[PDB]
Amino acid sequence: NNFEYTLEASKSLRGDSTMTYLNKGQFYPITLKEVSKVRSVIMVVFAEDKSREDQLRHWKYWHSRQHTAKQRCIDIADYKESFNTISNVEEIAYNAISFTWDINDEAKVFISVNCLSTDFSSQKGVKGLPLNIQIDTYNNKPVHRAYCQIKVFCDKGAERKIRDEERKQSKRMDITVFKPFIDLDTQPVLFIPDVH
Amino acid sequence: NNFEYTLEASKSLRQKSTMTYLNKGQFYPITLKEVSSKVRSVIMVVFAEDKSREDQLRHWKYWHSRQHTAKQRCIDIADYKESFNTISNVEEIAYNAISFTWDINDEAKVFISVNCLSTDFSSQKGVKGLPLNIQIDTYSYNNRSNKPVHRAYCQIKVFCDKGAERKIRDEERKQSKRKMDITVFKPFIDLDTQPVLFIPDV
DNA sequence: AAAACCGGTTTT
DNA sequence: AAAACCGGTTTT
Repeated sequence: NNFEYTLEASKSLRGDSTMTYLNKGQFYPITLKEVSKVRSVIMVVFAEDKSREDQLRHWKYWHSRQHTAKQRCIDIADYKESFNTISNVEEIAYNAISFTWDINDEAKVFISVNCLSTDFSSQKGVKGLPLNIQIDTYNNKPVHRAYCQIKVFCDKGAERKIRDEERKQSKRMDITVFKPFIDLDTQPVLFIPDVH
Repeated sequence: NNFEYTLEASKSLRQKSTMTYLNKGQFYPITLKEVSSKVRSVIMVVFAEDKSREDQLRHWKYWHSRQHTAKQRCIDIADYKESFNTISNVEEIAYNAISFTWDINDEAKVFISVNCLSTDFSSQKGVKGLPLNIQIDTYSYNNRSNKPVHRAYCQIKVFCDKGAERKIRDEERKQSKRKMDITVFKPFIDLDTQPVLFIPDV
């Protein structure tokens, strides 16, 4: 039971960990593949600290400053070409989306992150928290687990960050493969859980 | 009856609308003198672009709400002995207003710090800061009429840390390639209008 | 102390 | 769509 998840967006160059830059509200194509209908859950969580006290503290802070209470941390596009490969789509939480797909057919979804990396601090001129796109694939534990470290920028910030990086070194590659996670028996924190 | 107020700090050196840059919490020397009798002057900090009392209080209340200390004042005067020599009856009538009495025949010097940033009025990130005004109303004892015989202001912007000096460098290096340190207060004709006061006291 | 970093914003 | 502007922050 081995899997390979793929995110297609602008990727950084060279940093020793995986890094991917995304735009707030912009949809990105995620690929699901294994080497029997299985259920996978795509989530957005923090990377540096996985303590439930601190993560929810951030989420609660972010949600309070949001203009819409209905606004979700993560969204999936209601595109028919996505709904062809998957179904039984359920939003179990504001930062979690669950759906069922088949192994024999490669699954494609479109995901957008609606929170900025800087929306967790009131400070001005600061870097901002790194985020993780975690996909759990579930027979009450996942057989496979992977994550993808990202940073979300306002407007078209993701493309600008690439330019600045390219001019740093001054003085295929658009594909990001999810990094597998060994720990399976730990539960990820969920912000405002639904569908009990 | 003519007056002259003086602020010694970093001067804009730009459009030639004089503008002066200050650091939050840093004291600056203000000079008060009359040219060709104890008089009372009030030094205040108010907004420049919009003077509606509803909006000014809206800004101040926003700033005050984000402050770590409720006792924190918009404007402060240094308890310096060389300052208390030229003035007296120092009273802080408001969080953004300080009143004191001085004599004409002796030049008055005080030390003032602004404890609010120009960007502390918006939650937004990466935007310009609001312009502020240092307004000095001078109420005469025999003239009374609850109105200043003279009025002047000084348009300023307050920067974090040593930001005021940095803004000068960027400005100095800009006009270098392409395109006195003393700032004199600009007099104001309208005297019978009342300045906005945040949390009035006394 | 001056200069570079950071990213939302604004300009072009 | 690619760079400049802005100012708090960090680095040197």
